[PDB]
Amino acid sequence: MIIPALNLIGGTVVRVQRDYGNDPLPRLQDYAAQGAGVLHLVDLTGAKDPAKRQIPLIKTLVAGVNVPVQVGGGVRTEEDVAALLKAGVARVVIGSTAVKSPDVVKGWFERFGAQALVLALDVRIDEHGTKQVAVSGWQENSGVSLEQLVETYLPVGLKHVLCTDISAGSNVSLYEEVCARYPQIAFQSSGGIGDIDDIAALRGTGVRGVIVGRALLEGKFTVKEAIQCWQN
Ligand SMILES: NC(=O)c1ncn([C@@H]2O[C@H](COP(=O)(O)O)[C@@H](O)[C@H]2O)c1/N=C/N[C@@H]1O[C@H](COP(=O)(O)O)[C@@H](O)[C@H]1O
Repeated sequence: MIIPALNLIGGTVVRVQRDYGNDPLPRLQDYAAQGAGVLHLVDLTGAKDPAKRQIPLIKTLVAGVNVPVQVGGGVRTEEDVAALLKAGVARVVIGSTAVKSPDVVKGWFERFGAQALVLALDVRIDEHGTKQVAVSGWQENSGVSLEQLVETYLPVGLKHVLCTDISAGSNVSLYEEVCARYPQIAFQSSGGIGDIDDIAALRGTGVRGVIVGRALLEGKFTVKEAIQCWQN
């Protein structure tokens, strides 16, 4: 599936910065109108300040579409997850916290269920060829590999994993490897999509979701054409 994405800062759509206007709902509705089944939102305001979590806006955007929306952005506490889900969010995307407190997040899986949580992994292939997990782009590796963290959450029923290469299209070999090793996990690719050929390159990798952000905002292609290429 194609997963259109938007980055939000105080109700503003931004390139990750560059402004794209403060009217995200018509964009999302048109995305869904072209056949999109899932949408993706990153709350950068809430990621910076937890008390600034754009819950009312998210609640409006969710109510404005007919498709499940997965939302992430500095999700730190069990209360953050509950608040987002209560706002109508389908799945909560968790990156940093899932790396720093695995035992706590594993408790979240037990309470909320694996259908409501998405494990986001920022991955850098280091000097040794290890798929290192990082909490952000401006910080060093954490000393934990993708395999270690994935197999840590498998006992609590891990299903959805968002994998971003932060070390030009998407890293095809990367996704081919991880999707084959963990066939019981629906992997989502993220970052790298520059044109329509980048989507075609991921068709046989085994990924179940392709997240596209910029390419849509810059008119490289439409969601419709993306889905057409994806379904071949
Ligand atoms: N400062 C940030 O930019 C940031 N901070 C966190 N995230 C993501 O949020 C999620 C949760 O992060 P935490 O706040 O829990 O650590 C993870 O997936 C992170 O990668 C961030 N990523 C934002 N942009 C995303 O990166 C990808 C780029 O795609 P492209 O346009 O097609 O090229 C898309 O998925 C975009 O939505």
